[PDB]
Amino acid sequence: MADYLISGGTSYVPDDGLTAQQLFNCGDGLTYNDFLILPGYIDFTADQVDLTSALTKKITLKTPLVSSPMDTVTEAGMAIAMALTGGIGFIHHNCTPEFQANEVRKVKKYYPLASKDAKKQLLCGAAIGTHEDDKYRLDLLAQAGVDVVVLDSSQGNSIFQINMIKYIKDKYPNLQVIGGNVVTAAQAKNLIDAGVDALRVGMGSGSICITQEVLACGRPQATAVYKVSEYARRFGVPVIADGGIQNVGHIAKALALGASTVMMGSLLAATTEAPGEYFFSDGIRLKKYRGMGSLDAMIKVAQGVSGAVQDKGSIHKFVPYLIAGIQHSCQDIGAKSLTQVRAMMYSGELKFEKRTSSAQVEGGVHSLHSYEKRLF
Amino acid sequence: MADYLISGGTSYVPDDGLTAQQLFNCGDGLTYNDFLILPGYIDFTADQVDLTSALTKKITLKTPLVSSPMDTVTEAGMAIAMALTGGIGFIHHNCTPEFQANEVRKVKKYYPLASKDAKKQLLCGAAIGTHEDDKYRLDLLAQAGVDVVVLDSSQGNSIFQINMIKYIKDKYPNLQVIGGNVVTAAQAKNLIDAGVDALRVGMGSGSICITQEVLACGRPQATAVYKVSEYARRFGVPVIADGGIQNVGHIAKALALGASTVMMGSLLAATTEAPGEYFFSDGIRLKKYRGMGSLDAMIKVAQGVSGAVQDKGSIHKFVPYLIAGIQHSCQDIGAKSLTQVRAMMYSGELKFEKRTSSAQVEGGVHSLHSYEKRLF
Amino acid sequence: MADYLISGGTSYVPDDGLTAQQLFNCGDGLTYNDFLILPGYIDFTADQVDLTSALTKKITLKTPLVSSPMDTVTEAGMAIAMALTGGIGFIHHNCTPEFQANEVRKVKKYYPLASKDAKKQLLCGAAIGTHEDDKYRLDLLAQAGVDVVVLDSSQGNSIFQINMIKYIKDKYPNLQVIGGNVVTAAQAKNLIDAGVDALRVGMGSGSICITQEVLACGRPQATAVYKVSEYARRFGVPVIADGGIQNVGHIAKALALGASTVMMGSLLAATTEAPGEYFFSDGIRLKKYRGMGSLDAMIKVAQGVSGAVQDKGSIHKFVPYLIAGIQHSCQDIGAKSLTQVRAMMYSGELKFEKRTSSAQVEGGVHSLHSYEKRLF
Amino acid sequence: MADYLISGGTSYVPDDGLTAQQLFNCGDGLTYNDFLILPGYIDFTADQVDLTSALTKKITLKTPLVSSPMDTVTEAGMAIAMALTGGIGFIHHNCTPEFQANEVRKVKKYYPLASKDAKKQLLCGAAIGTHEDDKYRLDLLAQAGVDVVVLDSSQGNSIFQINMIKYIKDKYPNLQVIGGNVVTAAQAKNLIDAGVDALRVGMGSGSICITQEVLACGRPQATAVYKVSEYARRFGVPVIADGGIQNVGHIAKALALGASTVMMGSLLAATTEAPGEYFFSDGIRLKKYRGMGSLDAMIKVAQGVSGAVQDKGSIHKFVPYLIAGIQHSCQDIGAKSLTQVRAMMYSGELKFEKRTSSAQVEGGVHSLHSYEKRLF
Amino acid sequence: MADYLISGGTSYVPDDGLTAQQLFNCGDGLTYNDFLILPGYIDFTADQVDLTSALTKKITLKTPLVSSPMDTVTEAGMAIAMALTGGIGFIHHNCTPEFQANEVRKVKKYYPLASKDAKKQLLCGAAIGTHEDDKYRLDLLAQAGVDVVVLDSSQGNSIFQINMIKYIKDKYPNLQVIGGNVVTAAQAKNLIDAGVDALRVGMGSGSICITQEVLACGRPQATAVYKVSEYARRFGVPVIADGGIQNVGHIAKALALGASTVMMGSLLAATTEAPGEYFFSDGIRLKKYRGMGSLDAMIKVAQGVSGAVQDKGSIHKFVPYLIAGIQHSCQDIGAKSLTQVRAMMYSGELKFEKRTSSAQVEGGVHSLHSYEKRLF
Ligand SMILES: O=c1[nH]cnc2c1ncn2[C@@H]1O[C@H](COP(=O)(O)O)[C@@H](O)[C@H]1O
Ligand SMILES: O=c1[nH]cnc2c1ncn2[C@@H]1O[C@H](COP(=O)(O)O)[C@@H](O)[C@H]1O
Ligand SMILES: O=c1[nH]cnc2c1ncn2[C@@H]1O[C@H](COP(=O)(O)O)[C@@H](O)[C@H]1O
Ligand SMILES: O=c1[nH]cnc2c1ncn2[C@@H]1O[C@H](COP(=O)(O)O)[C@@H](O)[C@H]1O
Ligand SMILES: O=c1[nH]cnc2c1ncn2[C@@H]1O[C@H](COP(=O)(O)O)[C@@H](O)[C@H]1O
Repeated sequence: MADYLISGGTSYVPDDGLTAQQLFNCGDGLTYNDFLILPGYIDFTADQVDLTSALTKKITLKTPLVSSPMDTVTEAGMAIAMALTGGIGFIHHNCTPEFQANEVRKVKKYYPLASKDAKKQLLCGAAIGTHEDDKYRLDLLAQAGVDVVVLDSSQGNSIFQINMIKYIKDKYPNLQVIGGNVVTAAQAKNLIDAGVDALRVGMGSGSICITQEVLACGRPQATAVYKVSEYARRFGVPVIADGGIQNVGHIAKALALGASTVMMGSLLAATTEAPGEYFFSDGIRLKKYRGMGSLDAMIKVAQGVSGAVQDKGSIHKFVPYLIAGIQHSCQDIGAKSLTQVRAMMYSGELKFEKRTSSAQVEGGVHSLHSYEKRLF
Repeated sequence: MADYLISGGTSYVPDDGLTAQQLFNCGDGLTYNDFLILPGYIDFTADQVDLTSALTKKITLKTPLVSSPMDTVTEAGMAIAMALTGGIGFIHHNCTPEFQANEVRKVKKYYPLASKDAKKQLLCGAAIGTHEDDKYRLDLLAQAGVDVVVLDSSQGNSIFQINMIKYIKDKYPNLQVIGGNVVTAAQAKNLIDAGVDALRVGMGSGSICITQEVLACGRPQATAVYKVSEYARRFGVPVIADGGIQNVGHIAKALALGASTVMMGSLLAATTEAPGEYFFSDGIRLKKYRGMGSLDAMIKVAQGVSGAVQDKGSIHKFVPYLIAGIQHSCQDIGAKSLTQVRAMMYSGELKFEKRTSSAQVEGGVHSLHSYEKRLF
Repeated sequence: MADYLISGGTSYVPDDGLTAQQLFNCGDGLTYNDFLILPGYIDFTADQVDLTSALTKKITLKTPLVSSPMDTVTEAGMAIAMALTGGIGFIHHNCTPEFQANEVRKVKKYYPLASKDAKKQLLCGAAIGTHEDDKYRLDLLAQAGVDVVVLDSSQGNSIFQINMIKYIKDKYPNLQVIGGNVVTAAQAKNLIDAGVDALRVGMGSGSICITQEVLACGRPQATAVYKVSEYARRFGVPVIADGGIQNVGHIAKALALGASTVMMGSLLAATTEAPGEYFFSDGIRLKKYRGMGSLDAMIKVAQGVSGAVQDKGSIHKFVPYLIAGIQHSCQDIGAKSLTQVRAMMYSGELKFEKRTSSAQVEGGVHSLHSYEKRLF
Repeated sequence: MADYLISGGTSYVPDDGLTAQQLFNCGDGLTYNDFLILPGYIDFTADQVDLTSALTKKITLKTPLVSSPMDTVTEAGMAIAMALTGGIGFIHHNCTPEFQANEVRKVKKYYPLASKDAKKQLLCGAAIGTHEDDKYRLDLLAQAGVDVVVLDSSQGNSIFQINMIKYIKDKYPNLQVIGGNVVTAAQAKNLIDAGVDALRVGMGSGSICITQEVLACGRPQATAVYKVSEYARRFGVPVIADGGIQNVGHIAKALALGASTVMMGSLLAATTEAPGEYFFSDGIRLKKYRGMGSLDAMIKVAQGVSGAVQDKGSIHKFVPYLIAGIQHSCQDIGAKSLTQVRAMMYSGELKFEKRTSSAQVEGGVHSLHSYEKRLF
Repeated sequence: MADYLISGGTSYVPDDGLTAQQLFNCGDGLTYNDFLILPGYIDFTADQVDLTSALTKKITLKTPLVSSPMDTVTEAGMAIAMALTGGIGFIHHNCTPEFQANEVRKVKKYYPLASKDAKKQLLCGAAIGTHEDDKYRLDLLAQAGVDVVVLDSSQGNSIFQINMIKYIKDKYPNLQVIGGNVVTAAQAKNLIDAGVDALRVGMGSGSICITQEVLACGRPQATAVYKVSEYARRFGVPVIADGGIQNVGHIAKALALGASTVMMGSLLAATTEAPGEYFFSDGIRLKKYRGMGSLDAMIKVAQGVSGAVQDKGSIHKFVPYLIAGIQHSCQDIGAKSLTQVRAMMYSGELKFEKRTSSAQVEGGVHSLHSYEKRLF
């Protein structure tokens, strides 16, 4: 009868809010702090939220948390410790190729959901450049048995990177490539048609990044993630959001805008497994953290600063906190998996809301004298 | 003749400003500080402004000021002292059920407009969770004679809370329930159809709240109050605005956007009747005030911080100041009652105006070296 | 309790449609056939709809139907017969002043609601031009005892008509003037500030009018009526909609857009009381009907054509049909009086809807071979 | 005091309507029948409206009415009779060059405002093509003493016409050229920079024109006149509106949109001075009138039809009717000259209003059985 | 076949972002920090980016970096040192005319791309006012052999500056003039029609400028550069962006919005070649830098402040850093020259994106305790 025959059994669900297509096609460029996700319906607890995410077209991870190929973020210690907690690590290329191959064979010769391949060894990634001298680095890393390579450049739509991708896709046919950095859909077109397996989205949004203030180029991070994800889902290519991630909420928004995995350099810096040693400044324990374009890491123009960030403990205590935060955020969204989050987003069911500056002020902590924030 | 026959006796009234439907349907999310109310016509003094507001569908209060169920806001002292000044108090559930039932029978076994029931006892409320173990807490509070229960959760549209509401509405048919927290109209649909008697509007806008910065979810408070109030007036269900209230102007804007009562945790914290004891920090007398999701009040994710706020004296001196502020704001609006304020708002007679950031700068205090603000 | 305290007793009333301010401020120029009125609530029968309308600032009629000062519409027969049925008649000036004064004293020396003055004589109007020779015509009509004069010109915002209005308002202080024709608000400003008592709205919308196709000037009739009525209600000045009226629905739309009375030349032509004699053409009984600017009624440029329209019987059988049609249209609107219609329109309660061309096709008669329409 | 010191003496003038910049920048393409001019203030009679208009940058006419270079519109009879009534005539080029030079010396060897040069001879124009064989025609017309040449082509932005303009502007330095046809501003840029003295606006809007229905190109006439006039006033170049003119109102709208003179082929066809002879069809006296692109006037593609139009008498009786119509339309606009009309239009003082289809129906003649229209 | 015949060989290029016409015609006024440039395709290294830019209509520079005529920015040391690195220097007029002529002959009597004239001497510029006493200064500078003069005023659209330009363009026919300051297109019209050779864009955007906070006039800098450049390219007149430049990214955005050269006062102040001497304040080596309207540099109203800025070393080490930054920014844009940057911008190929305030926060450095930024 008429309880089913009118609308086909689906309930009313009063329309309130904006979809992702109605929000990011206004022409205005939004970052992570400029919007928020409207909540929905819960019929499940937070611990049964599946976090299975695809790194590349054939590599599948158990947590959507990858780590950045920087000289003060990841080496083989972080490549082990991110893999054991579900993610993957990318070992930087600010070193000799023998050293980087040593780090890749150090992680490869090494926990319930530990992201391991068919030979029961830990997954690893490594960064290479697009210069002709890096083909020897690629050969020496592929002899070490690297599973995925990322082509590290701040501007990914070059002829050099397209020729390097077409070199890898026939010299090493079982090796996965990650192209980047891209922020528009035309760059995603030029790299997907070259045969890339994943994209790396974000230019000018890093915490150690002065590309927008020296080279005047890039775009805001949330709009970048949405515009490259909406193009890259046409061909079945995952993207990787790097830059702009400051907390768990930015990770949840990046995963809800279409990014399959999230790359973190500063939120994972000054951890126990990050390379370097601790020191003190104004009575605060903190580890050094510099960008790859900074002149302390290289006429040379600097695209990075050389700073420091406070200690965050160990990473087997920090990554499960990020896991539980993403699970509680997917509970408040109302979806049992990240695939369901993105499926609700592209179908128009998952809705958003733009946020002004004084509504960003109330979104944090206000109206207090002094607070003692303990995340975990 | 033509002085009456043209427009039916109603005057010209030049159209200037935006109605609430024209302001909160622009897609952009506004908070309390992003707009202001345009004034009207006065033919009445401020002392004859009636402040009668409905808490639930059958509980009627004399002042639109309810107090928050937090462990550093309300216990039976605040539940007495908010009831005697016209409002009501909600006793927190961060304790054993025998302790909470003791506080409810302490306020129940206890001034011209003192909000009292048919047995001339003081009105009281109590918070319960939605877990199965809280049915025993509900039974032990209903034996103490609680008049209204609020189902305390940061996300109110769950199957657990709907089953708890359908459990209360047939086991205790004369007990009023308050569902929350809701921010959209679909959640108000799922809770009103479950049989709720009032709603509790606001997610991510508290002063001790980091839900938007960890779980990436919620919406700005003023848009939330308007969108849930405009849906909940279709069924005769009052809503309760909590979060974001910093002063008397936010209370007046929340009551003008459709909220029947306003819930305050931080503006009533560090009062004399609030639980805890005073201490000093940098020569400032202040009382501790933490959120319910903070790890000092509970892998566990934290949705709250643990801070402190300065002393505000007693509450029989502070709530009449809020009463006089709401009355003077309803005088400048031009309405003799809050029902007339909301009736002017939904009819399009009461008009609003959006406010930029530098017009928020001029709205406060500027152009001075140092000022000594004394509210009361 | 909460059934009254939320919205002040006023019901929900789901918002659907456009107000008159939202419809006629789109920039596009609408006529009578380009929109329609959305219906409302009925708690009254059609026979108790009061049709009291103000002609000028001191003349009050019982029906909102005045008749046009044309040489084939009104003489003293129509000035009697429109007055006896509630309206008023305006006697044309296409004659010698002694003849027009004879017609005014013929109607003045002449039924339940018969529109009569303090001396129990029938109300009458007369048209004069703005030339200096028409002051003698004005004196000879005011000796006959005319109650209201209309200053007949297709363009009312001239220095000649303003000087004539300032001549009448001090030589004849108890004589009501009607200025016109006006279509914009600036012309209404220049004539109301001159001291006019009513306006006459419409330029280029008559059925015998080629002003828009020769002099390229005017505006559509419904937008003209709304824009002059919304300005003229600021000063308590009624307006008169002439031109474009083809049926009862155009009269109802003109009265709902702010016009106090409606002037009809072609819908009242070829009546029994209209001057002239009948003849036949293709076996159809029809009376001649020409405009005042036509060269058969006057290098001279023609602003009118000289046509003919079919017989409509007597006018004591035709005006009560218009009365019953306006009453049934005010019943479907939901207002017991025209003052209530305009009060609902300016308050935003009475709503409109724009209508496309194929929705104008379905609004009439379609899908039939041949029909026999009998209005009365 | 404050009657002058507030607004500088200028009155209020309530803003109502759209300017020409707000009307023709909506993206939608409007013709003459899609809009109308809003009236203003009169302090002058119609007979003192000055109609002085500039044909080219140095030729000044007394009436803004030029006549079209077509083989059934103008020869030396029309070139005499349009010049004597204030305008100018353009003699067609559908003939041998000796014949066209004979017609130019026939008009040159020939009344209060008769448009005559320094030698007291009548002004004349002649059309030439852009082919290389037409340089001999240009030489044979300049020996006859032609005052202005129009370069007749349906598409004026060619390299052929630009080379012909640069040929005339140095071989004949005192000869005025008129380029066309142009409809966009880029074509006006390419022809004004070539050194043209006037433009000829309109492509696809003639009554005998099927360019839009065969070659799919052009634009609506009113938008074309506005967009080329607003560009050509930057350099002091008049434009000439041809095509789409059906009555006096289209001439008044074309002069109010920025055109200095108006070119008419069909409204001046079947006059006594037009070439050809009369005949009868269905008892109607009418003269043949074909376009220049029609195959009866020439694989050849046809851009014209070969029709006929009814007799309009003599042209010394018809052009003063157009003069009086333009003067009465400039009276209802409120400007004493065409320069004042265009100055009010570009300043935003003269306002317009868009017109729907059913408001085009009421703008003509409706609601009649049959009418006898006599224009003059 | 169909790989070429569909779209003419040009690739798909998915449309994403806003053009400069779609960004700066929204009505809202944008500065340099309110937008950013979307990147494109690279097929070239950064060192082969040509930086040839036109100062005036006949002076051509090798780097788009000119220096400001201020008393603490440029004298003959800076006029030498900016010319040797490719740019040009403008010597201030806050001195006697003999002193300024001495500085011009000091630079004129003085490295691979060194911007030198036909006599192999260094290019130089000098500022003059618009007063009548400055004609003697102009004569004494033209005897020294100045190549270009800038008419220094904060408001360039005066009768004084137009008469001075018409004085220079006939007394000194081979001398190039630069008019300014202009921000709108009407001022560019009044100065280009006076015969100016270059424009100087910017009013109220200097770092030492309080014109917008005292005289309430000007416009934001990026919108000013775009609106004057889009008008001045119609006549082949370069413009000069001064004010608002803080880093290399502002120079790249100014060159991408249509400015041919960029003028810098504060970014070149406290260099070794800037006039003045160093001192210390709070242990920081810094040189004094005041505006020309400041009362320390002159009832007189002040349009400037008198501050100081930190040391930047030498300018043969600083200008090649700006060169390499502009080259890397033109690499990320995807154009091999500044002419190609502006050609991609006006064709709609080069696209932009608006940037919010919290996306300006992420564009710089965030999420760090303290950083050590080393640009070069
Ligand atoms: O030196 C640099 N200049 C510009 N971007 C960088 C640099 N170093 C790292 N990045 C990017 O910034 C990301 C990490 O930044 P985060 O947001 O602070 O974690 C990395 O994934 C890179 O994509
Ligand atoms: O720990 C928490 N996490 C998130 N929201 C909270 C928490 N504790 C209290 N709240 C909410 O914040 C309100 C009071 O916040 P206030 O605006 O600072 O008064 C309460 O009514 C609750 O709805
Ligand atoms: O000759 C004319 N030219 C232009 N308008 C006219 C003329 N004669 C009458 N009118 C107007 O047209 C109205 C009647 O036209 P109707 O709409 O056909 O009834 C009169 O009230 C006048 O305002
Ligand atoms: O054969 C033709 N094909 C297309 N346009 C024509 C042709 N002949 C004349 N025209 C144009 O149409 C105008 C006259 O058309 P009218 O509007 O009917 O007067 C002339 O001024 C020409 O610009
Ligand atoms: O005193 C002043 N008042 C207003 N503008 C000034 C003044 N002095 C210099 N300027 C302008 O500011 C520019 C340099 O400012 P900067 O952006 O701080 O480099 C110069 O090119 C001038 O156009």
